[PDB]
Formats: sequence, C-alpha cells, structure tokens
Amino acid sequence: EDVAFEYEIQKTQNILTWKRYIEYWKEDKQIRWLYERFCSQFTSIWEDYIRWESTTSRIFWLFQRCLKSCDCDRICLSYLELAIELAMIRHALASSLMREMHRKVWDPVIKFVEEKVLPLTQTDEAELINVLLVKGFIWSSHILERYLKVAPQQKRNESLATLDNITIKSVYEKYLPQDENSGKYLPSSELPFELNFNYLASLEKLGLDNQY
Amino acid sequence: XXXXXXXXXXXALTEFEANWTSILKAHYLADMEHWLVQRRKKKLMDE
Amino acid sequence: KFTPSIVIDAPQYYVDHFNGKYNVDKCVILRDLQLETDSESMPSSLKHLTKPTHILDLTNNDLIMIPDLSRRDDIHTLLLGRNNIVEVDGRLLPMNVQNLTLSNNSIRRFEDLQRLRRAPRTLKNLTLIGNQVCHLANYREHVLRLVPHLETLDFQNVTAEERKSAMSFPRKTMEIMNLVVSKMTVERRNELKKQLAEATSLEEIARLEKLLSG
Repeated sequence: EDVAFEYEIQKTQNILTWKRYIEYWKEDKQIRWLYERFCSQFTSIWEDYIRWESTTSRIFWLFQRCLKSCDCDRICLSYLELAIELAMIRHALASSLMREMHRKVWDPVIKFVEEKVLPLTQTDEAELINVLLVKGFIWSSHILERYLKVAPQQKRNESLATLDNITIKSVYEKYLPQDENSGKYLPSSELPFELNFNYLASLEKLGLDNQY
Repeated sequence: XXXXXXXXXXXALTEFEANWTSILKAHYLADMEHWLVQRRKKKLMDE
Repeated sequence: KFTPSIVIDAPQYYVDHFNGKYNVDKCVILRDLQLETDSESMPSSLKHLTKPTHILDLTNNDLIMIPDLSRRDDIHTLLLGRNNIVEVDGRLLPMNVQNLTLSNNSIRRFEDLQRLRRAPRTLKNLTLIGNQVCHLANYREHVLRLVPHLETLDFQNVTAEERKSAMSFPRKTMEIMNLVVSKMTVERRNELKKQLAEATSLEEIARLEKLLSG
C-alpha cells in the first residue's frame, strides 16, 4: 500500500500529500518525519493534529521547538502551564510574545494558586516575647510585577502583597507620590489603607530604617 | 488592555526558586527522491 | 473504471483502410486508457457506444475478458491486443464480426481458446501473435480445428490443405521494455546501460524510459 502513497507524494498539494501520509500511517518515526517535512513546506494545524494523534514530555518539547520557528499552540503551552500545577509556565509566557494584550490574563489562575501554596507553607504575650527575642541579634513576584505594569485594578495588587520585599517596594514606589524636594515616597488616599500598611511592612522587613 | 508592554519583556534567583518549586509542581524532498530514483534503477536494472 | 462518460467522448473518424479510396468505415478509439472489466458497470457503458461503429480500437487496456458486444451487428473489426485477456468466449463477439486481433494477451492453454467454437461463422481473420499459447505444441493445427472456415491466423494465409486436414479429427508493461531490448544494437544496449548507471534525476529516469520504450 505505502509504495503507492510514497509514489503519489513524489507528484506533489501539501494537504493531499498529508491525507495520503495519514492513510499510509493508518496501515511512527517515518510518519512523524514526513509530517514535520510537510509542516516545513507549509503549519501550526499540523502540529495540533500531531498533538491530537498523541492523545507526554516529547509533545511539549516538539511544541517548544516548533514555537521558536512560529495561536492554538499558545493555548497548548498555557495548558501545559496548567499541567505545571513547574518552570515551563514561565517558558510558555515567554512564548506568548506574538486582543494583543490577552496573553497576561491566562496566568493569574496559576499565580493565585501558587500564592496559596508558597505563602501558606512559609497570642498577645507571645507576640511581644518573640519580637523581644529577635532583638538579641521569587519568580512569583516577577509574574505579578510583569502584569502590574499594565494591570487594571488594586484587587490584583492585593495578591502581590501576599508574597519578595525588594520587588514589592520597587513597584509600590510608582504608586506613592514624591515629596517636593526630597523625592521621598509619601502615602496617598488614592491607595486604600491596607496597601499603605503593606508598603510600610515592606520597608520594615527590609530594615530601611530612616525611610520607614 | 493598556498594551504598554510593547517592545519589552519580563525580567536569576527566580531560576533557583523554580528549581525548588519542582515539588510544588507535584504537591497540588531531496533526501527521499534520491532513494526513489535508486529504487527505480534497481527495478529497471534486471532488464 | 468503465464509466458511461468516457465512451461518449471517445474520439472517432472515418478511415479508408478497408476500401482503399473512400472513407466509408468508422473507427471508435478507446485505446491507451486502462479500462477494466466490471461485471455491473461495463454493459451499462457500452450501450452508449455510437452507432454505427465499424472498427472498435480497445487496444492497450486492462480488460480481462471480451467485453460483451454480442448483440451488435455494425462492428466488423475488433482490436483487443495488449489486454489481459484469459479466454476467448466466442459468443460475446459481435454478430457480424469479421476481423479479430488478440495480440500480446494472456492466453496460455487450449481450453482458453476452446469457446471459439461459438464465434460467428463469418469470422475470417484472427491474430494471436505474442501470446503464450502461440508457442505451445502444434497450436495452429489445433485452433484451425476450432474455426475451420477461417482465412488467416498470425498473418499466415490458411491454405487449402490446412483447412482440408481440419476435417480429419472426427475420423507487465515491461513486456515492451524487454521487447525493445530484445531488438537493439549491442553497442546501444551497452550505451543505455551506462546511461542507467549515470542516471541522476527522476525526470532523467522519465527520459530514459522514453528511450527504453521508443
């Protein structure tokens, strides 16, 4: 059978050749090579069909290799980020460089869930006791920091404050008004009180004493 | 929706963080037609 | 494959061969098209064959039987050479056929030809050159026994004593490629061999297959 399929392919017309290749495959290294060659002649739909024929690391590897030479594959990479629930989640975001702005909004579901796990893993008398005892002497932030360049609201900014401290300082500096001659970061009534307290706690955690 | 991220990208210690977070990821044409020519030569060559 | 559409666009013209001067006999050309015998399709296609037809040129196809043209009476000449025919069932030749050609087919035993008994009595000319029953023992003297009143086989005129003796008994495409090589200058053989060794492209294979078949 396959001799006729290969002979037909010599005449080629990419879609007909792909159909003949599928027929030959039905009755997989050679078939994968042929599909890759047809895509090289073309091609994203062929990769999607390859993923459908698959159903796992080799699939995502081929997705990343093809992505370098490249929109549903972005959905596939974001779904892999969902499967990271994990550095490929950031790698998928790097591949989203191609509305135009909707590429950030796929990440906060994973970002909020990561914020649940990592901060959770991290009494009147004892609060003073422990504080007295002390006197004897990061990728998650960057996800939120990238979004908050362009994000719409403070309901996002609430989640950033749960993480870290230099990044939290560094972005809030753009939301705190300057002093007229010192350039000091003053609090504002445009921010709500809890976020001001978070920034205060940032300066306290970094030990930036005079600024605090 | 502001689209101010034009011509820029996301910014390592975060690589080390992601290396630790692996537990967090679990806790939750010419190369063929030549051959065809040779095969056809083989089929013809007997006669 | 044997559609009702390809018989109607079948190229056709008048030819002088049977009378010398006047174009009074009509040929239908169905050659070089790779038609093949379907037991349902074909007899519903050949009922769109034009009338009258005098010469029906079915040469160089993949037929496996005489196509049933039994009831037609216009056709005098019936060319079926270079086809994969097995048996000559004479009842399926046209009523008034005269002149039959079965050269270079796949007929190999005397029980294949045995149904020529039912061919029309007005069949006068036959051709079986290049078959393989052609080579079997005393084949001419056998097939004359089947159709004694015939006038020619393999372009040999049936002489008087032959047909007199007839009454005594009661009492695959690479064929042509070999055929050229069989009939070729030894130096040209030793030149196209080298060319096949020198061969360097698929289109140059196509050119070399022109040379290997004329």
